[PDB]
Amino acid sequence: EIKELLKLGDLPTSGQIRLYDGRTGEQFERPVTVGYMYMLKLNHLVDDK
DNA sequence: GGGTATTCGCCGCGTACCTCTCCTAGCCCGCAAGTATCCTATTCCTTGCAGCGGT
Repeated sequence: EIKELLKLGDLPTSGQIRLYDGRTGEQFERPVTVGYMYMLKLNHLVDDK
């Protein structure tokens, strides 16, 4: 069902797309994985240490 | 006495850092505050003794 939902949108079903480096501007081979992840900022700051 | 087994009691169990809270109990005696009470006046009445005109 993840594959089906992905294909509902026009995204590549494999889950991995092809990026481009920022500095050089040339392509990464080996298509990489990109998505959306939920992240939290834990209560261990640097300025309290 | 003596070689042995069984029990008793002491010794020991990682490093560094960050955050928070809490730290004696009970009696006693001076003492401030607040209060109910006691003495202090005024107005009426009916006595008891000293002056006092009068003769």
